[PDB]
Amino acid sequence: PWWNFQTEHRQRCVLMYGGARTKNTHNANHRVFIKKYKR
Amino acid sequence: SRRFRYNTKFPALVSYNKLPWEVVNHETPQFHMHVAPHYEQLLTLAASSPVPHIISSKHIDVPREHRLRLLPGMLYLLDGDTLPEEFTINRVLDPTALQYYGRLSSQIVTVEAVRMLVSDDLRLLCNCITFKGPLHLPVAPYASLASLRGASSNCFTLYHFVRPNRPPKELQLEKYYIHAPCVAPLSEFASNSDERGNWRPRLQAPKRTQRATPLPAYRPPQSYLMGLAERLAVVPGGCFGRRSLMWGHWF
Amino acid sequence: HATYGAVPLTHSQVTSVYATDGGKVDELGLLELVEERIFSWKLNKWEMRIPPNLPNDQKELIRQEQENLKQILSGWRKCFGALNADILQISSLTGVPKEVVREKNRTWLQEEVAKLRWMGEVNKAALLRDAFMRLEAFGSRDFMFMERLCCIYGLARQGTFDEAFTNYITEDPVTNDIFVDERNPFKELVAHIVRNYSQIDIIYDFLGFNYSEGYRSSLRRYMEYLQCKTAENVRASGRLVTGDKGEHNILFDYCVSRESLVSGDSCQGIIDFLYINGNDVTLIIIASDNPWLRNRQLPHRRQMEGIARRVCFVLGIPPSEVRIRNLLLPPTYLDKGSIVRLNDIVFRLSNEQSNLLIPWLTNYNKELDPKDVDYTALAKTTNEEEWLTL
Amino acid sequence: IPQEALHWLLRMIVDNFNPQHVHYIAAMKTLQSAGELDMARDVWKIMERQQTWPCTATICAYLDVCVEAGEKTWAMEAWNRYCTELKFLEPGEVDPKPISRVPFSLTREELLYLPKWKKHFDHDPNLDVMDLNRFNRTREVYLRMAQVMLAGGERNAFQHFFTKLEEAMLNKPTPVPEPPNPHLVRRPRWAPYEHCKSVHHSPWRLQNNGRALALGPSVTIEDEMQSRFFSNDQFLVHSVKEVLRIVLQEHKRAHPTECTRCKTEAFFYKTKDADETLKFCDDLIERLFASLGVRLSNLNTSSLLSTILEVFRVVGKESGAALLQRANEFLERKASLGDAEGSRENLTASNYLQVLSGFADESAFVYNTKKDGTCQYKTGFDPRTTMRHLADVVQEIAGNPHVTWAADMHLQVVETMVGCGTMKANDYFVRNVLRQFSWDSRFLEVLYVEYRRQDDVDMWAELTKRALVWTARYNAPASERLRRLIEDDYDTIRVQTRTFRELAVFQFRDVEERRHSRDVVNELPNPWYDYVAHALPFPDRDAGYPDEYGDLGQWRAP
Amino acid sequence: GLNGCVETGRSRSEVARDLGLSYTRPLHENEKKQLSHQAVYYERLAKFKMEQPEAARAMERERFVRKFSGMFVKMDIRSGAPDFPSTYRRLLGTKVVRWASKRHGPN
Amino acid sequence: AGKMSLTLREVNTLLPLLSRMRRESPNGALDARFDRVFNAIDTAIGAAMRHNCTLDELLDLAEGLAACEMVPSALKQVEMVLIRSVMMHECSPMHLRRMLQAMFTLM
Amino acid sequence: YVVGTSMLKTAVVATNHMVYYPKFNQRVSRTKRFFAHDEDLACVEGDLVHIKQCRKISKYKHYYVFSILEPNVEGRERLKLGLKAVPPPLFGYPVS
Amino acid sequence: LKAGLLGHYQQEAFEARKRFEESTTYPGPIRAATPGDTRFYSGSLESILHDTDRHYWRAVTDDPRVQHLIPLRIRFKIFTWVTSGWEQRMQVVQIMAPKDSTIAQVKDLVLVENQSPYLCVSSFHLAIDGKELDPQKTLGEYGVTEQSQIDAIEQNDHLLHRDDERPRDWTVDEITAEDVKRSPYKEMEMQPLQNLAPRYEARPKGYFGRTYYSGMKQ
Amino acid sequence: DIDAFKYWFGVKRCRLSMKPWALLAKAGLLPPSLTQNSKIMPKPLFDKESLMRYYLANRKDEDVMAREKYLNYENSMVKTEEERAAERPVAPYL
RNA sequence: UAAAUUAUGGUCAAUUGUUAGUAUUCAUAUUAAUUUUUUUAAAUGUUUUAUCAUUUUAUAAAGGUUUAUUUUUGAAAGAUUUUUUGUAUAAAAUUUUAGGAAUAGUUAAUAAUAAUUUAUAAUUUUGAUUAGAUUGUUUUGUUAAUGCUAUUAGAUGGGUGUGGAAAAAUAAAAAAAA
Repeated sequence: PWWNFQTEHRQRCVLMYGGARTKNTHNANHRVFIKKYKR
Repeated sequence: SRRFRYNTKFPALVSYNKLPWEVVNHETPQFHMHVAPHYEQLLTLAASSPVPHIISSKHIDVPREHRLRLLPGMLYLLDGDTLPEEFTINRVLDPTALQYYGRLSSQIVTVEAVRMLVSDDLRLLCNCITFKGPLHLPVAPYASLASLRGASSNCFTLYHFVRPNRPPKELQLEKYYIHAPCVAPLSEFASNSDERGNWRPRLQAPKRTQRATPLPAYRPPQSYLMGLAERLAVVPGGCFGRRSLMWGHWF
Repeated sequence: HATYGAVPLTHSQVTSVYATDGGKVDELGLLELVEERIFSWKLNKWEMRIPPNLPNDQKELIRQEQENLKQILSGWRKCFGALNADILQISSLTGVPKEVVREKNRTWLQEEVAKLRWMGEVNKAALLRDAFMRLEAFGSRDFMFMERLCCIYGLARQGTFDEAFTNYITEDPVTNDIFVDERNPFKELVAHIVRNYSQIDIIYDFLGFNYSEGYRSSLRRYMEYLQCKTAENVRASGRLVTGDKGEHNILFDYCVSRESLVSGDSCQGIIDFLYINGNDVTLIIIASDNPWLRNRQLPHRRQMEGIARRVCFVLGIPPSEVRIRNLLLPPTYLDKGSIVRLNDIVFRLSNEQSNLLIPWLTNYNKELDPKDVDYTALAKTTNEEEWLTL
Repeated sequence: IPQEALHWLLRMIVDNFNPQHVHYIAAMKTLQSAGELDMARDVWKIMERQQTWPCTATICAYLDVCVEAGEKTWAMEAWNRYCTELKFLEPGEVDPKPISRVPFSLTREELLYLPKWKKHFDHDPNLDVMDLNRFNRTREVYLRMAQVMLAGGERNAFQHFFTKLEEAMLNKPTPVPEPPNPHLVRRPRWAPYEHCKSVHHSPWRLQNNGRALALGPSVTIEDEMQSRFFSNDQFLVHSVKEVLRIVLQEHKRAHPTECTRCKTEAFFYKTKDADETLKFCDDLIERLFASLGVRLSNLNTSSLLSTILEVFRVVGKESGAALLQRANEFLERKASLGDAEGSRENLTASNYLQVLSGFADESAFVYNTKKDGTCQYKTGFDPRTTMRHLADVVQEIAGNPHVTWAADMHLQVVETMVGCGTMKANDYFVRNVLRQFSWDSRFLEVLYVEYRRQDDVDMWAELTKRALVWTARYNAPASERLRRLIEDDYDTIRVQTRTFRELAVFQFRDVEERRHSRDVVNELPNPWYDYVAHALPFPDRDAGYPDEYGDLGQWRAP
Repeated sequence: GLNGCVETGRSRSEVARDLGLSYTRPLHENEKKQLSHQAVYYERLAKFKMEQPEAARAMERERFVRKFSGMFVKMDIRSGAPDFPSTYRRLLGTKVVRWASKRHGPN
Repeated sequence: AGKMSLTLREVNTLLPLLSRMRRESPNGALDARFDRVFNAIDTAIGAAMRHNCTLDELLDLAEGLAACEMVPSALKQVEMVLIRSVMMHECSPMHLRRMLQAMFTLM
Repeated sequence: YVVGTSMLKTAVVATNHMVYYPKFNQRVSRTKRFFAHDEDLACVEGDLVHIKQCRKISKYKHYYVFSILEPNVEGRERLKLGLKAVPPPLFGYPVS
Repeated sequence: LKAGLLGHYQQEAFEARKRFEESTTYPGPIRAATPGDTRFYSGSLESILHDTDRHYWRAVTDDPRVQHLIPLRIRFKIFTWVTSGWEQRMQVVQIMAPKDSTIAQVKDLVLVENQSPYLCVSSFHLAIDGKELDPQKTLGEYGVTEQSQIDAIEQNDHLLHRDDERPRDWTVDEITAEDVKRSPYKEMEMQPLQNLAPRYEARPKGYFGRTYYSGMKQ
Repeated sequence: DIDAFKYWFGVKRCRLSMKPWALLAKAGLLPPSLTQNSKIMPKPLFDKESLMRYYLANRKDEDVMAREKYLNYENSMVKTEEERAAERPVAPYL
């Protein structure tokens, strides 16, 4: 098979950082904006 | 834009001759430390080679205005002890300063006296040394020192002019430093010697029955050593040699 | 190599420089020696041959000329190599000495091919047949002789190649003595060329080698030479050469079409030479390399009529038997067909008469470059036209 | 290691750089100086495969490689391919040619209508070869070719080249010499920091600071300009000298055992072809004298005289005294030629070294021949006469103060003393060359034979140990030959010569190696330890990658 | 003198200078003044230093002390950065108040 | 190398020296070594014909050019600035005669 | 294109580049301004110049005019007349 | 700038260049000028020490560094010690004086190649067959050539005023190599430089490891 | 990566930890580590006299030793006389 | 206005499962959950040295806000040597805000290290400065999708001016001169 450039990037990240490619970060965090000043 | 003209890696440094800890003071034995070996080698050269302007008349008579410009760094030998003009004489009596002519006093010529002549303006200095007797070295017939009556009424004096309070580069005699051989061990074989057929050549090593006598039995030290000199980077005995080649130290 | 004072040479200067006297030398053998010397080079040897301190226009023109020379030499190198390969192939297949292979015939080829096919080697017999058929067309010991000699003459003209044919460390093939050979086969061969071929310059320019001035001046010289040998009392001037007052044998070089033709003007008549022979008139024009100017170069029918009428007025020839022929020629060279037609209509001499009058026309072999069909068609039409008679 | 010069030349190619003629010259020079003549020819072949036409300086470097290697076929191919068409400078010709090529530039119209590959400039040396050849070095090319043909044995070609060279240099002007270009190095304009330790920094030995050469030279050198700055007649003298040098090296190559000192008894007697070699050399010298005539009196011939003395001392084996006589006769001939009387010049160190070497060769011997402990000397050897002559010569040299006395001169003096069998070589070494010179251990290799003849075995041993201590105190390592000489007497004098680490590693490595060789299984090849495969930066084939196109889920296109 | 040298890297100006030509626009009075009053100020300063040396020595001592006894005299990377206010932005405002803005040029 | 630039004071300083070397040479001309000297003087003249120049400086430049037998590339600018000087109040018969002599010796 | 020459030995060159927006498949051309260096004051406003980067000459000047591709003939003639290279604009930035 | 017009501008430039090559037709042989030097090297700034004043690779040697010079020999009166004593002899020094140098300049040059501490120590004057030479006279005006016997008579003064302020290797390029132990005409100038270390590339660009997919070029 | 290991080990003279050294000794690329010591055989005891006796008993000769060193470190592609003759150019000499 | 020329003298098809790749469910997936577990209580031994000292041992956190950088040759690697000469400082280019305007220890030139000078200087509506938010971050998630969405590699002008380099008040350990 042929791999993406993402595979090459993941290989580089794994080699430099020792397996640390990602963390599977939470994506659906519910943000809110709180207004401090007047309208 | 006066900031992007050049780099800043190599800035201008204060001149090495304006730092008190780098300039040799003529009133200390460290001054005579730097000059004595140059006198030794100069005398050895003068004993075996004719050097042009080392034997001279009364004194180099330059004008009073050109004296300090042309004179410093100049050296010359003279017959008999006579001192230059317009100088204040200070005879060094310090043993710590006179110890540095010991190899000059013993292996070249016995030194009568050493004196420092300071100009009246306190800007130029003359180290002058009076030697007595004949040279302990064999003097060649052509050597410029063979043209000195005092050598070979029997005292002659060297003069060396230098600026005071300058780095030890001032106290350097480089041009008087060419190694001319002295032919002592070859004159007997030369035709000029009638002691010429009296030597019997040894073309062959004698047949040896005995072996070299063994050294005294090796006794290990009995005191606390500092460690391995090769490991600590101490040259053999801290005197000479190579760290890699350890010898003559303990073990 | 290039020198600070090296310069290109003209024909008179080449003849003066290589002015040597000789009585007997094999042109073919010396040419073969010089060609083997050329072939035994690296591409580097062609590098530093443009004289410096020379204007950029002439420098570039010399660059085109030298590149053309090198390309022609390389083409002949490949042809010579293939010919020798076929010679070795025939000699090996048949068993005959390779020396006598060059004088065999189709009967011998048939018999040898029959023997090969009988012995069961059909592919080998086909190889022999193809080699012989391909070699009977390319094996003449002097095959492109005029092209090769003109190439050597161009090398001589360049003026930077005199020194590349000597000072070689060789070894005696028999005694095995290593020495420096100073003989200059290029010098001897060029001396022979200049001595013998008095109009080798005309051949060299006709073949299309001259990139500086083209072949127009050499064409004028050739035409005047034939006029001088066709008449018997010829007076020449700058632009006008006349024979007798009764035969009307006049050559008149009108102008230079290439420089005269401006690209932004509308005029139909610009001709190079005008030749009247007795009662017939011909306009010789060298077709310009620009297809959008060839059409303005070819004169109109009514202008042709006017030229005929003026000729009648001036020379008193009756309008009855005045007839003009318009003649078109290739831009940068001449064809063999073009030269023979030029001789046929301008001088009214046949092919055998032409070859008797000029020896080298017999084997002057040139063809129209197929890359340009516009000129072929236009020249076909103009030369197939009839005599406009009024 | 010398291979690294070729490696760095090849990295220029692999990095898509165009090496210049200066790079090729430097690589050839360094490899020849290291003795890798095959690698030098490899550099030349790399140049050719790159298709760069060599400057005449590159031609000269390659021809120097060919001269040293004695390969005439190499030089003949080089000559036929490149060196031909070279000519000497003519009286009317311009001395340096004007620079022809204008530096590469593009106008506002070319920048638009030209393609990139035509607008691109990569410093191609072929563009600049002709402006490199502004100066005529055909003189050097012809000299090198004559040397190559003489070494190869083609005397007719040698005569051709040399006659052309000599007539050109007698009838044609000198070309302007190419000045050295100082832009080939990246030195700082000045020393950033002024340290300048004293000459007497050490209280034990005398050192050599970067400011002053304060120990006396360790080798004699010739005081002359470079080959390019010579006149035509001066370079003719140089040409005769150099052809004599090539005759010498070829004689040494043909007879390596008669030219190495104190190795075999054949060193003492001249070979069969020596007389013809000397006849050729002497007739060449007479040809030089006849050609130049009175003009020779104003040409420096110290190097030529040194070469003459060396060729007569090696090929001819003439005694040192006869060598000095020949030197004096040559100098007097030169002085007399010119009708300028009452003024003759003196010999230099460069040829005083040759006469001293002649004396050393006279006194040489074969050490420890046939295990008999007896040294075999030349037949008819007269130590007293040799010593008298050497002492007279040394006194003359010392009386002349314009001779600099490098260390090799003292080495020949010491070797002559040791061979003559006087027991004062050690005293002379101590007084004249111990503390005042940077001496190698060849001095001690001679002084050890001197010591071995001492009456007392203990005196022998103690002198050996003191010599070792000298090697330590003054920074002169003991050579392998000296160490082996002292080892071969370990039974009589038990002077250890190998370090307690060196002997242990020798023990273990040697036993392991003999065991490994005697073992059969481990003799089998090992691809993991034998070699490296593909030390290049990039793969030798296309694995398919890269993919220069994005993907459907990819927005970052470039 | 309108095209620089591609191989030597010389600019238009150096090519013209080497050719011996001069492609200079007609200058206005203020431009000519800029190019003219370079020498007058140098001569004024040199004459000041030659004429009254006490004040010149005072001013030179002031400069030298103000420099030597000054912070950020290391000639490190931070000091060597060409545009400090823009290269080091987070410092401005909350740490350094010398510069009230982070942009002074086209960058 | 471009590390310097010459103004009319420097050019007028140099030109007499080169004229003196010319007069001291065996032939009338200097060696080829001075081609760059003359080229630099040429570029300096060409550039400084655009700045503001005094009558004395222009006259000295003309006299130096006459002495050195050197025709500049900015001959047109030089003569234009001479026109812009002939009818000035500062101009006197001495200045005019020097200018005319220099221009004749050149042209 | 040389846009301003109010500084001595310095030319302001307006250069353009392209930004790519995949969502709209657009190729929009942006503009950038550079302080160039011309030591002999040979550039006039309106010249099409070829500019090359190099070492730093000033705080904001790290380019130089390698060549003038198309000089402003009208600007040079106006400077000969003694006018401004280009008449100054009448609009500009608001003061508030 | 709109790239679409590049083709049209290319056609216009081609036609303009052809019109230029066709109309003016005034090329010719013009002397090329030395390319001088450029201040606009790329990268970061360089220090004072390394400003050798050339910022590009030029493989040729231009005229200004080329000098016309003649190999003169200068004779010296030296005395050698033979068994008897002080035999008179002759010493020579090779000097490369430019053709246009004056006799004073030749004398000053000879002062500089006198490495010998014994030869040029007292004031001397140059002479031809005894006739002293005028120190402000050019070589060509005396007609002296390399085949000219010229002597140096050493007047027995002392303290010869010297100025080593001019480096032995001083060309128009203003290079100053610190070591002045040999003249440029004597230095080979091409030899292996041991005062350095060859350095390999220890910084991988894009490829660091297991698989060379693309090499992360750039 | 044997090629890169040889590059960094030989030309770059990098350092080597004991755990990697032991791992590589398994591959035939390096000798067994200094710390891979067998608990059975005690470490050697050296005597200068015995070592000297062995060295003298079987010492190599100068030229063979130097040529082995040259082959190991400096060069390994040294051509034979036959290969030099083969590479040598032939009759025409062009 | 080209006008229907007589060979009809060759018919007998297609299908054999063999691939040049984004494919679309408005409700299934997707999150906090129906299945969320598991532990965690600080108070601390780097080392060698000639000994009241000296040599080796340069990126912890929170806070403050983040241009888009960095090969001190200078220490080590490291060798037949020798430099604190083995070119580290640069540039191009990509940002956000519902109520959109002015900014400045300022731009270039310079015989000016350390600017008493000269100029019609410099940033900005092609969106600057300040303020607000604010490490960047084709790596996350989702989809038929060049759409949407998510993120922790770091860095650090007043604490010794030491050092090759401040990165220096804490150290899952990268073994640190037997």
